[PDB]
Amino acid sequence: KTKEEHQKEVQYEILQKTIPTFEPKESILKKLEDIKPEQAKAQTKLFRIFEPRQKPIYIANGEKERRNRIYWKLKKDTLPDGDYDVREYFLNLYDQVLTEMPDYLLLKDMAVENKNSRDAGKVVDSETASICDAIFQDEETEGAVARFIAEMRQRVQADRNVVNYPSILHPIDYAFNEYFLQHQLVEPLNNDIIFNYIPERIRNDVNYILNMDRNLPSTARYIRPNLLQDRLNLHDNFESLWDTITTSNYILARSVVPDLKELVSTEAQIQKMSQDLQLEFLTGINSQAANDCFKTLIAAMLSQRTMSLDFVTTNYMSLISGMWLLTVVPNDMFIRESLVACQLAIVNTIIYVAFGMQRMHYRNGDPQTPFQIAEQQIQNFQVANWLHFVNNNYFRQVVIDGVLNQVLNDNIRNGHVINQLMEALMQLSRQQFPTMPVDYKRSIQRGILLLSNRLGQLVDLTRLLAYSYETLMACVTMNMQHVQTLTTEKLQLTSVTSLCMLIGNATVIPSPQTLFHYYNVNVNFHSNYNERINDAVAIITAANRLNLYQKKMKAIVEDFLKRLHIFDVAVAPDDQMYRLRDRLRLLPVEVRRLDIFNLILMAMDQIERASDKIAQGVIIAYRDMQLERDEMYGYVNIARNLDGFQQINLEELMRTGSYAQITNMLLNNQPVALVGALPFVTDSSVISLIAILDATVFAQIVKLRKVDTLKPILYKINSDSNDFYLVANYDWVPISTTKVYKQVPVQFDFRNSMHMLTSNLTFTVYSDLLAFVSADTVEPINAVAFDNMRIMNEL
Amino acid sequence: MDVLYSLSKTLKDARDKIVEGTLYSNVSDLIQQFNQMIITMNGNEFQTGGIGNLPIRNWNFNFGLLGTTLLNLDANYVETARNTIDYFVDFVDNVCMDEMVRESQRNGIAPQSDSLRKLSAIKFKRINFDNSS
Repeated sequence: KTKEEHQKEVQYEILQKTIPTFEPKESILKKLEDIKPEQAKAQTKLFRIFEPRQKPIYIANGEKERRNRIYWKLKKDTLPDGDYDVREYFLNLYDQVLTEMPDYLLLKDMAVENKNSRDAGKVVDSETASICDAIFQDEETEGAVARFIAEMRQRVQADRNVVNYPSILHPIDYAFNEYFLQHQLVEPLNNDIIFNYIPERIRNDVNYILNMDRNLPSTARYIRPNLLQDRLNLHDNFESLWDTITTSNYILARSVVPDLKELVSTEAQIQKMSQDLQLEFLTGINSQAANDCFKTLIAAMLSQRTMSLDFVTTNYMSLISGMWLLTVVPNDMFIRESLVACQLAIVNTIIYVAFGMQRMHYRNGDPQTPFQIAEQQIQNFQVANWLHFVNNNYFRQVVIDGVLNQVLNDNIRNGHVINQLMEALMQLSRQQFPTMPVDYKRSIQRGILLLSNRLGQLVDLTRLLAYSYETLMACVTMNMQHVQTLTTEKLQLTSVTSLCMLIGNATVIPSPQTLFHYYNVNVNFHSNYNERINDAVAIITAANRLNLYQKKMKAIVEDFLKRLHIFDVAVAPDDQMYRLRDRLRLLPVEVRRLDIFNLILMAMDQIERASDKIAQGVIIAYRDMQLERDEMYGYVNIARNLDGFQQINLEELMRTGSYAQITNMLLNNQPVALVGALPFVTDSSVISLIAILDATVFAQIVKLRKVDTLKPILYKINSDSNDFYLVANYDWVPISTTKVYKQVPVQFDFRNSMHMLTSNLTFTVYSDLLAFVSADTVEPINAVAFDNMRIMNEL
Repeated sequence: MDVLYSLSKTLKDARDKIVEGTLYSNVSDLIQQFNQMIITMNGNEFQTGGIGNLPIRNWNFNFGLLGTTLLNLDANYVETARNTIDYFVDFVDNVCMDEMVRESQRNGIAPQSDSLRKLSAIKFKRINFDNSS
């Protein structure tokens, strides 16, 4: 027996090590509750990638110009070597922008005074103020620009709740900030929005009195949750994840189900049951078990957790209770094996025996259940009609407010089928029971009468259970998809018996605060689910668009599952992880994330070119090429385009590992342009130029079969070069075989950088959205069900 | 009829818009529609013809969804799409001919061919796209 328990434990462990449910399934409640709405983020400073840097310039003859000028330079120049590394850097930048993307902006917070203003002007950022001061003071500024910086003014229209502030931003920075300003997530909030946010069924229920006792100012905002129904269909072919989801929802529902009050006296009921049963059974009957069964039934129905039935076939009292269980709870809520076991026990120990029929030889896997067979094999109207109702009693699927719901039959919602159940039980109690020993027959039929004589109490129990299920289901936001789960919740027929034999007369309904808490938890989980889907899809799509082929989407899927917070990611099976990746790869990207990605993808070329620690490639050209003359440096080997040279992609060369072509070209001195993000050595040495030191850096490629150590040489010959007398005092044309493919920085233009940013003057963003709803509950005694009659009417 | 029109419209857009080198943003919505069509039509069997000299034809659908993980379409993507498009176009052609060659004294507005009656089911409503014509 202990060996059998060990074997069952090891097999169940083999099964459970593939279900990502957390070890003690009580901590799931804490995890779900801790899931919170994403806090609205306010921008503290304008998003900037570039800043105006003052740099020296040189005359065409290579001499310093005594007049520095202002260019655009990256605020943080950290671009790496290699095209793949650059694209990875831009993926990381996209992720950072997504993380820090504001949900609303109030430019008045960022506004600062303009020192040189004649009209008490303000600018939108401290960086803007500093740049304006620098340009105002510098001597190369146009008089028009100076007078404009002095005269420029903001405009604060409180009557319209608007503010315009001048700003100075790079075009890319302005694109980012303008997108943030124009696409804020906040929306106006009113009592109408709060009222509609209250679930409709709760609003129409007469048991809850809801009032809007709070005043919402016009400048009140909120960020509405993203409650789009699940796009991954985790109920289709995701058995492990669906099992975990149903378990978590079951735990939450258990937390929110109310506790029964003033049950029948346990001692008195036990004494009467023992007297009636005359056991020449009563174990497990108590208030704890009754409450546990109530919560288990309601929560299992709410979460669609499959529940298995645990019982002893000898306990015909437990079978009697199970009759009511099957009458009131739809049959698809139980694992098929447990349902057929309970039904076969019931028929072959009560019903066929009472009617004198031969015990049924039920064949497992039969499309029909034992009750479906018995219904057409039994000629008694009461029993047959009860069996018919049980057989065709299932959940009915309805879409309410865009959410799929599993609805009950109106007969059990109002509790009328209990009357048919008691008709069947009374017939069985007065049945003859041919050939059965008389004392056992009497015990069975008195046990039947025990439940039959509770007709009113069981009607009250059924309609109370139905009402609490309806009210708690009005607070569910995701579709109530019904699936047969891997692991089932065990339900004790002894607990069902205790509930049936101890249910009293007091109506217990969810408190309005409990309903609002359940609804808030469901909404928070749903919105987190959708937002993490959006994050995962955005990252996967960005990686595929940037061609990060060495990117494992399993990491993204693991982060997705981890941030869902209810999954033990280490346990999810591998095929399901890859199915999840495949289904995420197919979803369209959310609009805000996609627009930000479009900004980054269109401006990443320019950002990389603006970088200072890397070049775009090196032309070798094996011939005397005159050094070009540039403002940024007297003489340089700057190539502004690779036209006329065969290109070898360094990234592809490195990936493929075959250096035959590049080796042949470097051996035979064939002009070629190596393309790729490379770091260069800046050399201000005329003698180094004469020594032809820029052509001695490619042999390592042939020697090592690697191109990550390639480091071209960029000559920078100026007046501040320590050898410029060689250029100045002799009649020669400086020349270098190699050229570096690099871009000159973008020059700072005040007119093209000065913008006007507009936003709202002020508003308050709320999050609870239900603290404004004051909800009271009618006195529980006179609380009516859906049919406008008291839920418990046996008082 | 609406579903058949949607199939034809989706195929025409696939042939027009799914071309080599096109930006994926130029096709993304059409690709979602096309994958919806493939999902809906997979696993169904159709039969057309048998009236007059119109040959009997049997149509089976088992196709993979078109990808959604490229920046610009390349030859691979176009080649993968073209075979599916050709089979679907032939299917639509034969369904249309089979429906055109039929008539009824009573309820002439109703679909007459087996393929179009099948398409009139509720499972096929997921492909409607846009009834512009």
